[PDB]
Amino acid sequence: DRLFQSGGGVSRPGGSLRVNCGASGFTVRTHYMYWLRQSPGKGLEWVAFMNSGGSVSYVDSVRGRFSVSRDNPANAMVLQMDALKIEDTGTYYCARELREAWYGDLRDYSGLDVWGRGTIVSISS
Amino acid sequence: LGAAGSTMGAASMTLTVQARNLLSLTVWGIKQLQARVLAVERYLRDQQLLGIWGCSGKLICCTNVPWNSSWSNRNLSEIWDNMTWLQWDKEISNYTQIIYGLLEESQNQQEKNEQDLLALD
Amino acid sequence: LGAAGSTMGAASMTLTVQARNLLSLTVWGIKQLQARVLAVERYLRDQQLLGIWGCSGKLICCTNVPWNSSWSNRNLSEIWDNMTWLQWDKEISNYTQIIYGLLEESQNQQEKNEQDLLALD
Amino acid sequence: LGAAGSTMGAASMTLTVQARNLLSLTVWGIKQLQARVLAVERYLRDQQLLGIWGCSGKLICCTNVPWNSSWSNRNLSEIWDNMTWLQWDKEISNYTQIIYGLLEESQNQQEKNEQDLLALD
Amino acid sequence: ENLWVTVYYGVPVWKEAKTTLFCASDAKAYEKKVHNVWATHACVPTDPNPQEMVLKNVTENFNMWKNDMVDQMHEDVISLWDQSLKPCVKLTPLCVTLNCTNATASNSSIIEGMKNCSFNITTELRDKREKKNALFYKLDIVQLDGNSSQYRLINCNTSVITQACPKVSFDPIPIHYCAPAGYAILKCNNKTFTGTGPCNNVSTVQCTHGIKPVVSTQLLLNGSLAEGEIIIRSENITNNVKTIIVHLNESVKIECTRPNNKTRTSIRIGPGQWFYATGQVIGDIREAYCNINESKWNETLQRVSKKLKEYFPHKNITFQPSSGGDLEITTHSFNCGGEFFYCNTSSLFNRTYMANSTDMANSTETNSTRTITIHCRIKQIINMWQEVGRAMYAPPIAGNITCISNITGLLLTRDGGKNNTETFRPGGGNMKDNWRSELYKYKVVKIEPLGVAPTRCK
Amino acid sequence: IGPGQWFYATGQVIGDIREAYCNINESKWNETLQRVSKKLKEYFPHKN
Amino acid sequence: TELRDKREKKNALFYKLDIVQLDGNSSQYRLINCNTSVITQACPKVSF
Ligand SMILES: *[C@@H]1O[C@H](CO)[C@@H](O[C@@H]2O[C@H](CO)[C@@H](O[C@@H]3O[C@H](CO[C@H]4O[C@H](CO)[C@@H](O)[C@H](O)[C@@H]4O)[C@@H](O)[C@H](O[C@H]4O[C@H](CO)[C@@H](O)[C@H](O)[C@@H]4O)[C@@H]3O)[C@H](O)[C@H]2NC(C)=O)[C@H](O)[C@H]1NC(C)=O
Ligand SMILES: *[C@@H]1O[C@H](CO)[C@@H](O[C@@H]2O[C@H](CO)[C@@H](O[C@@H]3O[C@H](CO)[C@@H](O)[C@H](O[C@H]4O[C@H](CO)[C@@H](O)[C@H](O)[C@@H]4O)[C@@H]3O)[C@H](O)[C@H]2NC(C)=O)[C@H](O)[C@H]1NC(C)=O
Ligand SMILES: *[C@@H]1O[C@H](CO)[C@@H](O[C@@H]2O[C@H](CO)[C@@H](O[C@@H]3O[C@H](CO)[C@@H](O)[C@H](O)[C@@H]3O)[C@H](O)[C@H]2NC(C)=O)[C@H](O)[C@H]1NC(C)=O
Ligand SMILES: *[C@@H]1O[C@H](CO)[C@@H](O[C@@H]2O[C@H](CO)[C@@H](O[C@@H]3O[C@H](CO)[C@@H](O)[C@H](O)[C@@H]3O)[C@H](O)[C@H]2NC(C)=O)[C@H](O)[C@H]1NC(C)=O
Ligand SMILES: *[C@@H]1O[C@H](CO)[C@@H](O[C@@H]2O[C@H](CO)[C@@H](O[C@@H]3O[C@H](CO)[C@@H](O)[C@H](O)[C@@H]3O)[C@H](O)[C@H]2NC(C)=O)[C@H](O)[C@H]1NC(C)=O
Ligand SMILES: *[C@@H]1O[C@H](CO)[C@@H](O[C@@H]2O[C@H](CO)[C@@H](O[C@@H]3O[C@H](CO)[C@@H](O)[C@H](O)[C@@H]3O)[C@H](O)[C@H]2NC(C)=O)[C@H](O)[C@H]1NC(C)=O
Ligand SMILES: *[C@@H]1O[C@H](CO)[C@@H](O[C@@H]2O[C@H](CO)[C@@H](O[C@@H]3O[C@H](CO)[C@@H](O)[C@H](O)[C@@H]3O)[C@H](O)[C@H]2NC(C)=O)[C@H](O)[C@H]1NC(C)=O
Ligand SMILES: *[C@@H]1O[C@H](CO)[C@@H](O[C@@H]2O[C@H](CO)[C@@H](O)[C@H](O)[C@H]2NC(C)=O)[C@H](O)[C@H]1NC(C)=O
Ligand SMILES: *[C@@H]1O[C@H](CO)[C@@H](O[C@@H]2O[C@H](CO)[C@@H](O)[C@H](O)[C@H]2NC(C)=O)[C@H](O)[C@H]1NC(C)=O
Ligand SMILES: *[C@@H]1O[C@H](CO)[C@@H](O[C@@H]2O[C@H](CO)[C@@H](O)[C@H](O)[C@H]2NC(C)=O)[C@H](O)[C@H]1NC(C)=O
Ligand SMILES: *[C@@H]1O[C@H](CO)[C@@H](O[C@@H]2O[C@H](CO)[C@@H](O)[C@H](O)[C@H]2NC(C)=O)[C@H](O)[C@H]1NC(C)=O
Ligand SMILES: *[C@@H]1O[C@H](CO)[C@@H](O[C@@H]2O[C@H](CO)[C@@H](O)[C@H](O)[C@H]2NC(C)=O)[C@H](O)[C@H]1NC(C)=O
Ligand SMILES: *[C@@H]1O[C@H](CO)[C@@H](O[C@@H]2O[C@H](CO)[C@@H](O)[C@H](O)[C@H]2NC(C)=O)[C@H](O)[C@H]1NC(C)=O
Ligand SMILES: *[C@@H]1O[C@H](CO)[C@@H](O)[C@H](O)[C@H]1NC(C)=O
Ligand SMILES: *[C@@H]1O[C@H](CO)[C@@H](O)[C@H](O)[C@H]1NC(C)=O
Ligand SMILES: *[C@@H]1O[C@H](CO)[C@@H](O)[C@H](O)[C@H]1NC(C)=O
Ligand SMILES: *[C@@H]1O[C@H](CO)[C@@H](O)[C@H](O)[C@H]1NC(C)=O
Ligand SMILES: *[C@@H]1O[C@H](CO)[C@@H](O)[C@H](O)[C@H]1NC(C)=O
Ligand SMILES: *[C@@H]1O[C@H](CO)[C@@H](O)[C@H](O)[C@H]1NC(C)=O
Ligand SMILES: *[C@@H]1O[C@H](CO)[C@@H](O)[C@H](O)[C@H]1NC(C)=O
Ligand SMILES: *[C@@H]1O[C@H](CO)[C@@H](O)[C@H](O)[C@H]1NC(C)=O
Ligand SMILES: *[C@@H]1O[C@H](CO)[C@@H](O)[C@H](O)[C@H]1NC(C)=O
Ligand SMILES: *[C@@H]1O[C@H](CO)[C@@H](O)[C@H](O)[C@H]1NC(C)=O
Repeated sequence: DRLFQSGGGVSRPGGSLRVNCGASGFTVRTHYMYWLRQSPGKGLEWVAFMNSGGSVSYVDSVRGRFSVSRDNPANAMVLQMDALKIEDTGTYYCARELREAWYGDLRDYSGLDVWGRGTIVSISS
Repeated sequence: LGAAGSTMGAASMTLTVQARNLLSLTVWGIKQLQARVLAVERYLRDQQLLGIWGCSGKLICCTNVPWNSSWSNRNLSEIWDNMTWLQWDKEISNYTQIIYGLLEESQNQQEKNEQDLLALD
Repeated sequence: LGAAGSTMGAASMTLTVQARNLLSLTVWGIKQLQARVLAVERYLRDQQLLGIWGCSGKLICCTNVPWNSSWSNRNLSEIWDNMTWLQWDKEISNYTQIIYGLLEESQNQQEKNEQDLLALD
Repeated sequence: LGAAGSTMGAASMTLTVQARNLLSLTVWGIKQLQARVLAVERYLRDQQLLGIWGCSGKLICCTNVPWNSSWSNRNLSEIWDNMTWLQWDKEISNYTQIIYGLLEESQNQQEKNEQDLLALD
Repeated sequence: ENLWVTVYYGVPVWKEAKTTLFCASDAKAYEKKVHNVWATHACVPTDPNPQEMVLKNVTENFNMWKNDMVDQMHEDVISLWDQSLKPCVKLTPLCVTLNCTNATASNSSIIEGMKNCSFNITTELRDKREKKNALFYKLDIVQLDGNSSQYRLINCNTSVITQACPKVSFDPIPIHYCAPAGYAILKCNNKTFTGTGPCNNVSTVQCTHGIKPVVSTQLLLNGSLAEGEIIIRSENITNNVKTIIVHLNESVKIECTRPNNKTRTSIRIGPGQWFYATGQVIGDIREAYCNINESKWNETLQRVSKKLKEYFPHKNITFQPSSGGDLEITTHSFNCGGEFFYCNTSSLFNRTYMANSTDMANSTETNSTRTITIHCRIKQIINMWQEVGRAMYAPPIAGNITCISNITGLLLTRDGGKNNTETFRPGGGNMKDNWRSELYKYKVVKIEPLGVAPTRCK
Repeated sequence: IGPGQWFYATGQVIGDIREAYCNINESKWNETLQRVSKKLKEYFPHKN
Repeated sequence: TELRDKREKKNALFYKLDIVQLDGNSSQYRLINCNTSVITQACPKVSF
């Protein structure tokens, strides 16, 4: 399995950007996927999560501004980002998680096993 | 539905109107079935009263039964001119059953017997 | 109800009698519905057998179907004089279905076709 | 059941066929009742449409209603020769309701009124 | 030049319509006086005669992807499985702190969590509680949110768990379907019907053949065979979210077995209640497995690929094992012998197919001696696909288990991307796509016997 | 309470304390009840 | 709850008019209706 990313780039505050995350060896649409970001020299932080079912949860700080969508023909996800702020500047990562939830109910948990190399996003004036 | 307050002669013009409307999950389920079956039962009762009276497919049918003056003394003009069927039914209610009894056999069953006798060898 | 033990000719005089009586909370509720619907079904089956046979509104109807001597050899006098419909039905039971098949189309459907042909241009 | 793909003239020969088949514990119990009552309701609706149209006991009946050329321009030969009732119904669907409205009273109710007038004094 | 109105009654004319269909059963009764099978299938009018009538010069469209009856079938299965557990015992007094070490019979190594799971049970005077023990297959046990010596039932903080009752053990019963009066069931009767478009071959029946309520994961089993060649049906082949259906024309025998035995034991609960569990295990340890004919599998999937490349009329084809999620969507689940099985099928879809490169077939694989073998695990507590929030427990079956089945079809999904090529892997999950795989031959219509036309009379 | 059962209750109360109340237009109430009385005295066609 | 062996001490608030003093020490209290009738919680989807 592998993940590969594209997009990101440069934007003024209030602009819009978009990052693609495509998979190989497995399809996005049937796994647990995570969007995270890391500001330079700082730690990782959660951004978005999409379950196997396709429902998405957002962290409060980007709700109403970030949106994730499935691109099944491309076997990928897309993070669309609008109303960009300075705080959104950093390196973004798309990742796959392996868990065990038998008959719904869970028993076992590995963590994040597949990690994309990250895309750079810079919001500046 | 709309001729009630009218005179009998007037109301007679529109009868198919009623003919159309006479017919056609544990709280209401039993209820709906009871209602629908009751509707079927009443409609078929009326159809059977026709079948014995003849006049099966005719909303109006005229037949050989003489009318009793003792049931009412009123003139045809008076009865068809300025009265509603509501009032008429009220007056006739008492003799209604006797009328039904006479009309059921003396009219139609004598007819059937004598009719097959006519064609009889 | 009261002519069974009588002779066929006698029993024939009283037929509307049956005609009147042929028709019309979790333990009995389903039961009542089943019974009422069954009654409706049987009555309508008979009505449909008439509708195909014609004779819709006539408890007696005579029509162009010749009788087979092979079904029975008995005299009309013998059959109508001193026999109950109970016994008659027993003898005819075997050919009843064939009789129904013949009477259903050869009599009435040929009639309909040839009749509209008569009025046809 | 077996004349659908046939031409209208052909299909007309066999109609009693449909006439016979048109009619006749908590999971299915309610279901069976719903189905049977629905069947009764549809059959009686059709019977009532006849009763208002007349033609009660006749699978074919011809009556005084002129046909509109605007509903269709096709020849009788063309319509009865090489078409299925499926297609015919599709073309007539739009004017079906108007046809029913006209046939329901202008034909049969005018008939009843004028007929009793003829026998009237 | 006279054209008057005429009416006909009894016209052979119909329309597509939504309605309710009714079950019909076989002559042999269940004879167990159970509400959900006997009073639901064995009390239903039996042996309907499919005196089918073929129709000359008739054309009709059949949409198997959109129809109105598959839902009812889903509906009935859910209703039955709900009714099944109505009268038998709940296990609420059981989900308690479990003290379970790991041991086994003669030599411990295999458990895998089962042996001597101990628990306190108060029975039957509600004052004299006793210490009992029993074995539960490891995958049904969770570690308690605390000390590792403590364990819990898998589902008990979340849902109610019920034991299945011995008279209610449900095996497939072929269900026929009948329409009410005024309604008719039509079959496209084609040998190459793909599930859409017009069909120049129509007949009608008063009754459909029996279809068994078989619950399945990926593979299609106990099913009917295609008449001609293997047939591939998809709502939209170019859409990547649409499940692909493979209907074989030749069955493939699969043989599964649980070769060990288990001694059934019972712990009383109260007045008419007992929890059934595994006692001693006898005697040798082997994992349950399944066996397949290599060559048949092989030629089969080859023809599958040759037919599949039609819908993607281009570059080569690749199969992959399952990808991930709950093993439900990744393994082969079934219920042979009343116990529930999950087989890792990854070894089965590890092939590729090229164009004209090489076709060495002198092999004839080998003297009927290359049986493909696959490992399986089993379980007891079942959150059936039918519902969430109500788990079924299953009692162990003493002795061993054999089960033999026919393989008839496949439920695949796809993936776009990789280089220039197409990739597929077993999909499944949706129960309806099971039943949609056999109801695809039927449509229901309503009969409107009133019609009008011109004639020359008056 | 158990597998699918929970009792719902009041936790912390926030933040200031006022008794629940209802508000009405005096004049409308007033003219209203006056007309009510004027109509009522018909059925008791007498003293106040 | 929920292992029917590990009972816990909880607390919550009930509007006073719903509480009665127990037939004994004033520190003890009882639900208003519970010696007499069955009390049921209303379910969120069924709010009518
Ligand atoms: C279609 O799908 C089903 C599901 O796997 C398969 O049906 C199985 O078929 C086998 C063989 O016919 C059945 O095995 C038989 O079981 C009988 C007992 O079953 C009853 O009792 C058990 C508890 O003991 C209940 O759980 C069960 O529900 C039944 O109530 C045995 O009596 C049989 O033995 C008889 O036949 C053998 C010879 O075969 C004799 O030697 C014996 O003396 C005896 O006469 C037999 O063991 C199995 O029960 C069926 N399961 C189900 C769920 O129906 C089909 O194989 C499958 N077909 C295809 C093509 O896929
Ligand atoms: C449209 O497609 C349908 C098929 O879906 C087809 O209907 C089938 O027609 C064939 C030939 O006309 C039928 O074959 C025979 O039919 C008789 C009675 O219908 C059966 O008794 C026969 O059974 C014996 O013969 C078989 C060999 O022919 C044996 O294999 C069998 O074991 C019996 O010994 C035989 O089936 C067939 O029955 C029907 N289908 C059904 C369900 O009845 C139709 O002909 C096609 N044509 C058109 C123009 O649409
Ligand atoms: C209870 O279960 C444990 C866990 O399976 C059983 O013992 C385990 O045996 C395996 C097989 O070797 C051990 O895994 C590996 O062992 C090697 C050394 O043998 C070690 O170097 C590896 O790091 C790895 O752990 C496992 O450690 C071992 N666990 C324990 C706790 O001993 C055990 O036999 C079962 N039965 C009991 C404890 O009664
Ligand atoms: C059973 O179903 C198959 C398809 O599932 C039917 O095959 C269909 O046959 C018709 C007529 O032969 C085809 O129409 C033709 O299309 C070609 C173009 O491909 C055109 O050149 C012809 O003039 C004609 O229009 C139709 O395409 C074909 N179906 C498909 C999906 O291609 C078959 O007729 C059915 N009946 C049987 C086998 O008895
Ligand atoms: C199920 O359907 C398959 C797919 O059609 C049937 O496969 C048939 O298998 C035979 C045996 O290999 C094939 O014969 C070969 O045909 C090719 C040309 O097609 C020829 O070049 C070879 O020399 C050899 O004769 C046959 O072609 C093939 N069918 C087709 C359409 O190619 C299989 O028989 C069916 N089985 C059942 C039980 O329905
Ligand atoms: C069956 O599936 C195929 C492939 O998924 C469908 O074709 C695709 O349909 C989508 C939706 O209409 C097209 O997306 C559109 O792309 C244009 C490109 O400019 C864009 O402007 C639109 O906003 C929209 O995103 C897609 O291009 C098209 N691709 C191909 C190769 O046809 C087809 O519609 C499906 N058929 C049915 C009946 O659902
Ligand atoms: C179709 O059935 C054949 C029947 O054996 C299976 O393919 C077989 O796969 C085995 C193991 O990969 C092959 O053994 C290997 O052979 C190669 C030379 O071909 C050798 O370099 C390896 O060291 C090993 O011995 C076997 O030859 C091969 N036989 C054939 C006839 O293909 C397999 O089960 C099926 N094919 C596929 C693609 O799954
Ligand atoms: C309501 O009552 C009046 C009077 O009783 C009816 O008046 C009749 O009106 C029709 C049409 O206008 C005349 O032809 C009659 O000669 C009137 N009769 C009398 C006695 O005035 C009126 O028809 C009644 N309405 C209905 C619906 O019956
Ligand atoms: C019972 O049987 C006797 C004899 O079979 C019937 O007697 C008939 O009586 C009527 C009226 O009294 C006469 O007109 C007949 O001539 C008698 N026939 C014979 C053969 O005696 C009597 O009618 C039968 N009762 C019923 C109700 O049918
Ligand atoms: C199917 O279609 C053909 C042609 O449309 C019909 O052929 C008719 O066959 C009958 C009896 O063999 C002839 O009397 C007609 O003259 C034929 N008509 C034509 C146009 O060929 C055939 O009847 C149709 N089948 C059905 C059941 O309707
Ligand atoms: C589960 O049962 C085992 C088996 O007895 C308990 O292990 C015992 O623990 C006590 C307490 O330390 C020791 O004194 C015994 O020697 C142990 N016996 C064995 C055979 O290991 C274990 O404590 C139990 N777990 C509980 C009660 O939570
Ligand atoms: C049944 O419950 C009893 C009571 O909690 C358990 O026995 C206790 O076990 C602990 C740990 O081993 C001891 O410290 C206590 O002294 C024990 N008390 C009594 C009264 O036995 C027992 O382990 C439980 N057994 C099962 C099978 O659940
Ligand atoms: C497993 O597959 C092989 C080949 O796929 C089967 O071999 C068959 O053997 C019979 C007997 O000579 C031949 O008539 C068949 O033609 C062979 N099949 C094929 C596809 O060539 C073998 O029978 C299969 N095993 C079982 C148990 O059926
Ligand atoms: C009438 O029945 C008698 C038997 O009682 C028989 O003798 C006679 O031949 C029959 N046919 C007649 C009288 O034509
Ligand atoms: C009958 O239909 C034909 C079309 O086939 C048409 O030419 C003709 O005018 C129509 N009317 C007749 C023959 O009166
Ligand atoms: C009937 O009305 C429908 C709905 O407007 C229309 O689609 C159809 O073309 C009409 N047909 C005729 C013959 O008027
Ligand atoms: C039980 O809990 C205590 C509390 O911390 C812990 O020290 C001890 O190791 C636990 N025992 C086991 C077997 O987990
Ligand atoms: C086609 O098959 C060849 C080997 O035969 C393989 O190397 C190649 O990747 C495949 N290409 C496509 C586009 O499927
Ligand atoms: C299964 O049980 C039967 C009956 O007790 C016994 O004869 C047989 O040997 C057992 N088989 C295994 C594999 O334990
Ligand atoms: C149990 O095993 C024996 C021998 O291995 C075998 O004869 C028997 O059929 C098996 N029974 C089942 C139900 O698997
Ligand atoms: C009621 O709750 C909302 C949301 O927690 C809070 O903003 C508001 O101030 C509260 N009002 C009072 C009167 O407590
Ligand atoms: C009527 O109203 C007067 C004041 O206006 C009051 O004093 C008196 O008690 C009332 N009397 C009666 C009989 O209602
Ligand atoms: C509790 O009961 C004892 C028994 O008489 C009594 O003395 C004591 O005052 C009581 N406490 C309260 C708070 O009522």
